[PDB]
Amino acid sequence: AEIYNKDGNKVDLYGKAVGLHYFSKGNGENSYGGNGDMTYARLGFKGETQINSDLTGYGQWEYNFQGNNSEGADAQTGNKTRLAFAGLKYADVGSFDYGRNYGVVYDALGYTDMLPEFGGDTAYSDDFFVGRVGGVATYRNSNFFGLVDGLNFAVQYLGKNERDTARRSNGDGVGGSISYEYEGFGIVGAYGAADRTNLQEAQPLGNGKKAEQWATGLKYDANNIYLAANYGETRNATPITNKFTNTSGFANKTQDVLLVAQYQFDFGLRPSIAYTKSKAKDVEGIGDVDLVNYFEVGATYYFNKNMSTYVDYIINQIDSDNKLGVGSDDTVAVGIVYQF
Amino acid sequence: AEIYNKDGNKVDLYGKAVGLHYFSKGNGENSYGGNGDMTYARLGFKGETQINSDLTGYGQWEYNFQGNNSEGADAQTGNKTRLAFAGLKYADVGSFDYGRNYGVVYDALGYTDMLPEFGGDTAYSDDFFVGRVGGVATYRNSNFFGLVDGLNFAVQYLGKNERDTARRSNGDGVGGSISYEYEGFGIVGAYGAADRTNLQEAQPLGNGKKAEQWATGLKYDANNIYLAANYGETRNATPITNKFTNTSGFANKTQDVLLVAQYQFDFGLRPSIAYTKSKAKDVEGIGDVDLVNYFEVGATYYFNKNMSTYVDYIINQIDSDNKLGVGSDDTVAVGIVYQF
Amino acid sequence: AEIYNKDGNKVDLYGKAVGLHYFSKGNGENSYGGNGDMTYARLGFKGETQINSDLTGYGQWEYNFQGNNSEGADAQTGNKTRLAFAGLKYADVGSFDYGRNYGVVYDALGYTDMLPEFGGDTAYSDDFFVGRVGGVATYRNSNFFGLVDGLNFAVQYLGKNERDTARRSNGDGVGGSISYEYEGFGIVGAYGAADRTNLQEAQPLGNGKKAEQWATGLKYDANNIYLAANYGETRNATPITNKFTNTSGFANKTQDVLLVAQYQFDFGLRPSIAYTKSKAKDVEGIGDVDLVNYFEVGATYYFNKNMSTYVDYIINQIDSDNKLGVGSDDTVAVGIVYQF
Amino acid sequence: GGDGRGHNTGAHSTSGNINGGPTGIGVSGGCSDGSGWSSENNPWGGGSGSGIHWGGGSGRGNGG
Amino acid sequence: SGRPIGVVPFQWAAPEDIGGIVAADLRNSGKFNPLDRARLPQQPGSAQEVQPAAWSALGIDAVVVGQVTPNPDGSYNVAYQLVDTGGAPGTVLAQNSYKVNKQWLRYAGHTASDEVFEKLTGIKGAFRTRIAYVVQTNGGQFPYELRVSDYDGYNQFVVHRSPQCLMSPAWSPDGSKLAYVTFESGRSALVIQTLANGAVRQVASFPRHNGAPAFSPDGSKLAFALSKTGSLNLYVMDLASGQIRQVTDGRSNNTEPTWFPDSQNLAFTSDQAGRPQVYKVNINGGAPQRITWEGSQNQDADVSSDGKFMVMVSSNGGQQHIAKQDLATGGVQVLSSTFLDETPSLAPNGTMVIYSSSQGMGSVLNLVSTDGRFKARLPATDGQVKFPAWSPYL
Repeated sequence: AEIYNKDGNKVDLYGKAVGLHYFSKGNGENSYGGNGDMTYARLGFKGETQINSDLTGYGQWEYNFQGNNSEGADAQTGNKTRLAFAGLKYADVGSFDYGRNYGVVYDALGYTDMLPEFGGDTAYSDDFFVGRVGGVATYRNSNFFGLVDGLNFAVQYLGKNERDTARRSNGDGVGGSISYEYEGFGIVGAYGAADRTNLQEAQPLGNGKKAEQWATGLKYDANNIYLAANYGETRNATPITNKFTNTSGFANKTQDVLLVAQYQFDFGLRPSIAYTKSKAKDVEGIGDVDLVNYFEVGATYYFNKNMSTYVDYIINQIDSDNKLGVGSDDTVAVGIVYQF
Repeated sequence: AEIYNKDGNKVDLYGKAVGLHYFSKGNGENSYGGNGDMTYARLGFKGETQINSDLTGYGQWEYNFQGNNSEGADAQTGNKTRLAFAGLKYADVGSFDYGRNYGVVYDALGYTDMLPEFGGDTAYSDDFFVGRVGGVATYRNSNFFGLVDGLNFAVQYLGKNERDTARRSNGDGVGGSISYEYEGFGIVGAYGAADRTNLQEAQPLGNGKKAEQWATGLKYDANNIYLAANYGETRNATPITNKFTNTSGFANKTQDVLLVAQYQFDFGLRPSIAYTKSKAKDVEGIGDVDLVNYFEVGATYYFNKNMSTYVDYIINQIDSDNKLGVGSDDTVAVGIVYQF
Repeated sequence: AEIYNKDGNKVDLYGKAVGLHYFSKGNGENSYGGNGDMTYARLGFKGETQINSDLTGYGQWEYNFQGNNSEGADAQTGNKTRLAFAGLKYADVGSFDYGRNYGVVYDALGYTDMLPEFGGDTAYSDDFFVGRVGGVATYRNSNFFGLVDGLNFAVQYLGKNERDTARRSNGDGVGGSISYEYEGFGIVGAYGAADRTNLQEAQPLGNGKKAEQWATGLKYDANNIYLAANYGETRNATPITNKFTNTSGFANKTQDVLLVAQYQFDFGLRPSIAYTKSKAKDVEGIGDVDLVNYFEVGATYYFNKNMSTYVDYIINQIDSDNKLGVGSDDTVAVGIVYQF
Repeated sequence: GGDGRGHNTGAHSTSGNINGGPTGIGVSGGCSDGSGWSSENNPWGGGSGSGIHWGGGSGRGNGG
Repeated sequence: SGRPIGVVPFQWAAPEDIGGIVAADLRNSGKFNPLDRARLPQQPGSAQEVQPAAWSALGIDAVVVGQVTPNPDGSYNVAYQLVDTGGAPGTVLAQNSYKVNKQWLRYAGHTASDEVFEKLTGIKGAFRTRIAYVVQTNGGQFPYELRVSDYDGYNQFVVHRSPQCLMSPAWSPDGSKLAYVTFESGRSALVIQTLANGAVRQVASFPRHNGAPAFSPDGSKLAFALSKTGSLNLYVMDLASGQIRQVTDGRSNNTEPTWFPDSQNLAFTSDQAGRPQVYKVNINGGAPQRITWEGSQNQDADVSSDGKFMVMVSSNGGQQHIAKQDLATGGVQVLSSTFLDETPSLAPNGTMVIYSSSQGMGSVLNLVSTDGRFKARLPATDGQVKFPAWSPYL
């Protein structure tokens, strides 16, 4: 909600609370998503200020707090800051921002990540360009300087991050994305490339330096309908863990396919269906294997903008014999949401 | 304070800061409460929205950040999320909520928990029904569907929580509570029962699976006066720790008695008195013993709703020879509070 | 920004976001400040309420959240609460506060701490009186009871804090500070003394019990100009770490010299220059050595109160052969800020 | 201590909201002259979405 | 200023204060100044009881007296006499008596008001006329109401409730229908609703905006604005046939038509010259002529019933106010002094203007006399009030 809109400056505090639960057979080790109560509340602030008619500056930050944790030493587990960045929007030339934000490839992967709770599994966090990361500088053009309506492009530089874990570390990277929206229809294409750090190469799995991601997305949203299809391929970019070996690293090659079909009703209802798949190739000692392969069937009732309820049933098609100890169990989630 | 009350939605950001200190003889190991600086600030948001004339949805969340901690590795010590839930209020049938909230038995134990700083020791957190826990589903009726004014009842189901420690873990549980307020007088009765997990049985102390709590409360509050008396009995539910053995567990049986008498004056003053006692029985190797036995003598000056100061002197009657290493020392606390 | 100003109560939520980066030759081990992404967001709330015409109560709290961290185990690293205190301001006699706040000596050290990112290195945190610490009770007089304009004084008592590390611990302490501002010119003098805990004495470096800090500051600020010169001397108060020995402790004696000269322009520009030096004496086994010895050259563009950008180049004059493993490398930092 | 103050039992609510509508509360007028400001102007709004997009999409990449 | 006059409390507590209504009516016109009740030299209950010298001493040359009596069937008789206290002292210049039910007591008063005013001015009275307007209540489901009331705010009633915007009502010359914009269908439409039975006639639902209806004075045509061409332009419908002709064609915005007395020319607001100005055009031969050259802005015009002047919303040096422009000289007189002056409408005798302002934060309409001498707030409503329109003679 907009709490402060004065002096040519406007502040929008946006926050929500989600009472959530996951069900599944067994304790939930093998469940796709998990099991139990997954309630969490997010708080964030967005701020703008028009310095000049043609130049305005903005800053946004978001944090997520989990409620499933106890009040002991594990209170902070799963608590983090998702987004924290700033930037300025010029009138037509474009806009430039910096901070902790989504990677260009997320722009392409946004079409599939429309599910209530699950979805966007391929778009891992703290990954090169697919998810939200810290240390990015992004430039964006809307409608190509107002030349061509609906066609906008963005470019992003990624400062190297040498962290303790290869899963969370990266190096110098670059990426770009283009999106043409016309009359409701939408097309997008994004590409990102970066260098893997010594820790990443040193990992038992994974080989090579050039970590590459790219994706193409298509969609149509109108008439209370939303269809979407994103196909993305990556090299040495996706993280992978082997429970049998209890060893991690990156995937020499990965193909990911996402498909979504959601309908919406006037009476605050939106049933959803989603197919997903990700196959890794040239895995060290496991050849080619499927990381995730499932169906979605879910729904969301929108009492209003500030109140909603939803359910999602994930038909995990992964088999138990999978060569990475992956969870071969179905799962379901039921959630209730308040948001201001 | 209400910052946004628009679009049939209202947000009340409520937060406070407390400059606090605890004094006591010695270092404070044996002091009832402790010793030193206990300053802390809590922040939270409550939100409502009338979806329909007869149906409204609400969400509430609270977090506590401690300031006494340093800026080193211990910065996060004592930082947690107290409450995070949501729910809907129908016109007359009642209201149903879910998330992380107080247990029904807390409703009964609220009458005694009127002290300025100390108090409600029996209402431990992350305990079965006495304190605030995550993973509860509660239904509440006001005035019995509007049939009888002042008589309201609630029922609560408790999803199992498998945590690392028996202190913070639980299992499937159920509970109920009823409260009749008439002409200032108030009566309440609450009961909760649940099953202890295998991890809980593993404790050296404690025996059996059915962890049971129940409590009865009486009060009279009016004319700047507040009297309250809660008597509660539990089996295999209350936590206990032995410093001599450095071993913990639960109490096979426990009786708790709490009594409070507070007066308030027009000129922002509220002297308070509280008696307390808790005796555990059938302790493994310790027979029957008293966990807490003390008097309170304290006061609170209310400059206004948003500003207040208070003091509490705890006359700990516990003896040094107590068979659980319990603190047998008196204590005092002095606090100042700002709250919006 | 002021979000709630009603009922003689006013609440000002103040928060900002900073996209920051540090550059330097190499990985940044030897760099003055460091290297990489230092984006961070701070949130805080200030609140006042006029209880009476002559008496008002205030509460202030601030927290800092780091964005440089990942979403893994290191998310909370560097996240803390900077300020959290309360207090009351009488009409003329003065004002008294308590909580977690800057030490009186910081009052003197404020003149030098005007730099965009670096600066005020001597005013370390969790140190006796130079930086922000927890467990202080401060009284302040403005204009000497309104008798003499521009001459104000403060007194502060510091409750002992027994923490895990000598770096964050202290003992009973007292201090005072006086500041006379006349015609734009400003003069200040602060002194603080406290007792070191056993852990502090047990440290290999440092000797004596009376940990003492004191400082003197002079300035002239007007016409978009700000000149400042703070000279401070301390005994067994400043922290020191030896990479060669990998051992820490305190400095038997230390002299610190800080000089700042900043100009401001009408068109949102503010160039700055700063000299700094710190020499420790009577070091155990190292005689006299320089902890920090550098120049600053930087600038800041103020788009408006809510938006700004800045740069700072630190010419570290410390040599590599310093007998404490100090960073003998230059450094630079570039930052952008949004703030409400 | 001090938790009892306020802390109503039973259901939880404080006061009347400013407006009726769950999602449509404003002042008035529809049929628009396109002027952006007159008495026959509907929106009565401005600075619509001056700020840039901030990760449009659900954003629940993996799961809490 | 205004002609001083004595209005005496009526002979009877009374069910309604008719004398107070007469005073308020005479005052609202701007043309009269009823003597403060506390300063009346006497309260004669009859013409015989009138002492002319005591009124002439105060500069009053006429006095209104009257009687209210209860009838056995529960109705009431209301009678008034106007007594000369000037050149023919004690002569009765006019009088009347009539029977009304309690709910028509104000109308009885309004009847008296109409005749004395005309007697003293030769102008037909307009105190029995009505205003139409749109009220936004705090109800959820039907936030928009088209309502009609008496000119002075009493006797309000609801004519239609709708979940969507209504604007700019306009009376048929016979007083039986209201035109208005409705979005009940999901987009804009122009409709004519018959008040007597609530029947709604659908007039137009063209692409984009359908707005600003106006009935011709002779009753044969409806003018309104369509933006189908890309910008707002004026159109006219022959109500008998339903045929629509285009009057203006251009890239500019053209709306808020008002009829001249001849039922052949419209005044309207145009941005053809930049800032809004008022133009006149024949509904047949189309070529707009600018008629406003004073000030910097003029808009939302309503032409007087004699066509001799118009009222409008004029901006001169930052200040927007209700102004009056003489059409044969260009002389402009500012009438209103409130803020956010909008949507003026003239009484059928041209003597009073009703309009919307910032008064009551939108919840109050205001009256101003066209001589500029009198200004008042109407009784507050329970909502936001817009688009007032003063009825014809009734």
